[PDB]
Amino acid sequence: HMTDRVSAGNLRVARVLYDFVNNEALPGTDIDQDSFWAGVDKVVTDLTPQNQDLLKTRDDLQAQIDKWHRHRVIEPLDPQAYREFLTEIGYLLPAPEDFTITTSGVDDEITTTAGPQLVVPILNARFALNAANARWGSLYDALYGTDVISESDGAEKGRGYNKVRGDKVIAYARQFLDDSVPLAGASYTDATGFKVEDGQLVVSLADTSAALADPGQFAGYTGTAENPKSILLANHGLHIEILIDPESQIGATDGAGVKDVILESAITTIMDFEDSVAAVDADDKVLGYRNWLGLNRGDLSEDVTKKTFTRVLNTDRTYTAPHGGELTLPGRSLLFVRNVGHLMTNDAIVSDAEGAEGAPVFEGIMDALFTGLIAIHGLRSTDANGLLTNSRTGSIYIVKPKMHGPAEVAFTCELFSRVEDVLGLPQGTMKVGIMDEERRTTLNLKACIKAAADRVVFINTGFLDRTGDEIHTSMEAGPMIRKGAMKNTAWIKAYEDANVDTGLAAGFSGKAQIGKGMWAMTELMADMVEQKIAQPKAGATTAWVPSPTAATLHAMHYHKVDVFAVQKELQGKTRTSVDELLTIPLAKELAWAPEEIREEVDNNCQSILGYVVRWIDQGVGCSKVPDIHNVALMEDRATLRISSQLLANWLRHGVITSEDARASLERMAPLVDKQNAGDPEYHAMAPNFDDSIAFLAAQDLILSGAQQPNGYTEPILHRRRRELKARAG
Ligand SMILES: CC(=O)SCCNC(=O)CCNC(=O)[C@H](O)C(C)(C)COP(=O)(O)OP(=O)(O)OC[C@H]1O[C@@H](n2cnc3c(N)ncnc32)[C@H](O)[C@@H]1OP(=O)(O)O
Ligand SMILES: [Mg+2]
Repeated sequence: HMTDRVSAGNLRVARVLYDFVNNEALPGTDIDQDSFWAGVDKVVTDLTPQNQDLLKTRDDLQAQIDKWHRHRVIEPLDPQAYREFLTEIGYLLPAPEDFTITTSGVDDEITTTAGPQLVVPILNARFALNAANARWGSLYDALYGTDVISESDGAEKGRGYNKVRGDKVIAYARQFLDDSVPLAGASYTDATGFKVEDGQLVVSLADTSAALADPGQFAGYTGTAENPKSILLANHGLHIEILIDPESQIGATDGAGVKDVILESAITTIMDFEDSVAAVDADDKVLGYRNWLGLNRGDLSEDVTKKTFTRVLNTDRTYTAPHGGELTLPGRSLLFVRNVGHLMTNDAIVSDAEGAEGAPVFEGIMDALFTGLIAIHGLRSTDANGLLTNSRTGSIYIVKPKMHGPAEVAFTCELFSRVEDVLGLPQGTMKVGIMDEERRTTLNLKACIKAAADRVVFINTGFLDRTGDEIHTSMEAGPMIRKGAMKNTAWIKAYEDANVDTGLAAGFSGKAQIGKGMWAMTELMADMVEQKIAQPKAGATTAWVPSPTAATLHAMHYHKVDVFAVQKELQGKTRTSVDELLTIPLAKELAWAPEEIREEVDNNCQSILGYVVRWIDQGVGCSKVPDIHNVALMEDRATLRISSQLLANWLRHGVITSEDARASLERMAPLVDKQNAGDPEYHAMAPNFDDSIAFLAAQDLILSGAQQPNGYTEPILHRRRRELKARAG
């Protein structure tokens, strides 16, 4: 609340950020401090005009599309005229000739491994530590702790060990072992013990013994060969470890002394500066940069009271190899960082360069410079840098969200190239995970990949943002279907398949990930285990999970599905055509009964209010919010973008009135208040709605949603959160 900036060329840097970089981030990188700030100045000055121009192009194209629809209120749908219009204005560009990506220096977790990808807010060090440590997770804990095992018929969890439930957990895991690492002519249900003989696993049974059906799945062990403490296996590139301890509580109940089954699961994790965090000023950005620093130095630590212990990063895992010697496996998830996209500025730095009268600096430019600087530590194993490293191949991994078309991808790659120059890194060190989550990227996806052909390490269908962009782009065309019906549309099915087809045709298999989206129903893990197998069956080598527990459970899908075999079968197929993508999800006439309209409005208002109140009042960018059906949903800015754009579209076309929307907000706010009543830090919105900055922010997101650029929620959220911060101070 006290302005204090340091001059650095044309820049005026908030002292908290200046000091953080100079005293915490720079030492150990061998980068001269004066040269670094001179580089920040030069990059910001050189690249800001193109950043501004790209955003202006977004606005110009949207205005042209708006006008096209308004000229044709009574004309029938004409896919040909519409597509030809989008081509004529430069929205749809020609597809390049076939090509193969050339990205090299990439880690095995990305190039040749299929498995879960975790995402976590970087401002929460407790969660970030758990996420980096989620590469290895207990299957017993994940089954015991979720509804994958029913609690009915005396199988309640409690807070201790209910043996009725524990026996069901053991049985479920025995079946998983039979399915994934089968014995020759036997079931693990009949195991009485384990031994290593002549470098191969021997499983003792009731009166005989058995080998693995494929002895090559044996990867290592701990303890002695005659009485091992664990058996390490591998299947479909992922490790499985059976822990043996007949003295443990669980092992003493087990016919073979088995205590747990550990799955390698969150092979990679995205440390998120974007949609799951609330960071609106220098203080917030420094908190995130400091946690990213602790992860890359390896020394991040957090005291956790649950008793109190000190959470730290896991060491690598060591085993005796089958034929002797020492096997070392990575103990931690390979880390990406998701920077913010091209839209927002942040006043952590203001620039006077070239006419700018102290203009806040583009935040995506700052993220590339600062998260790139900090990532140098993850490449070095020294006392000055910390001994724990991230990449084993010399790369830095940045997810770049919310890009619109190939010029915007080219800009990201030029930004990374310029940052590499400032940091003294080899050209190409900074790799890019491209989110396919905006319509102008989907429709030009081949060209987007080509613009990053030597840097790209994944594409991923960010289907939630993509649905928000779908609604905003065609805002003027007519009222859209309810948001729960979007999953059944022609456009979304083509969007998912075209992503996979385009990535495979660009040579992604064996070089880069093809990824799919987040499971949002945080408590419905039985449903996740049933349904989310569709993503690996679709040829995605990774997909997003909301927690370490969900990562462990989703890992089972990669043992059931041979994703790389699926990709081989998909090669050469073109399963979609352009007019499918251009099929706007408009509602039919007389689509809804009044009660259906009411449910959609109330559900959207409840989920908006439940997310926004914690964003504005507590700076929490990701919350579990029960919807109108009492399903607990992960909410972040992308889910908010959908709900607010849908209501804005229904207002635009007179499905509801502004009075209806305000009435729904007033109806749902006290229900949100009641859901949060247990939280001692909660500030109720009701009854004085207009005195709550959080309530007013939710109202703005709806009533002014049609005016937000591409439907983005950050302009309002950032303005209102800064208002609350200044008021609370
Ligand atoms: C469309 C998109 O952009 S999706 C990508 C952005 N989405 C994300 O990043 C999802 C992040 N997930 C989260 O923040 C959480 O899972 C939430 C908010 C949904 C639920 O968490 P909460 O309501 O705070 O409490 P909950 O009891 O369910 O979980 C807390 C426990 O689970 C752990 N945990 C929960 N989520 C995560 C996570 N993403 N990563 C690591 N650990 C996690 C916590 O460390 C904690 O355990 P601990 O006591 O040992 O520290
Ligand atoms: Mg997104």
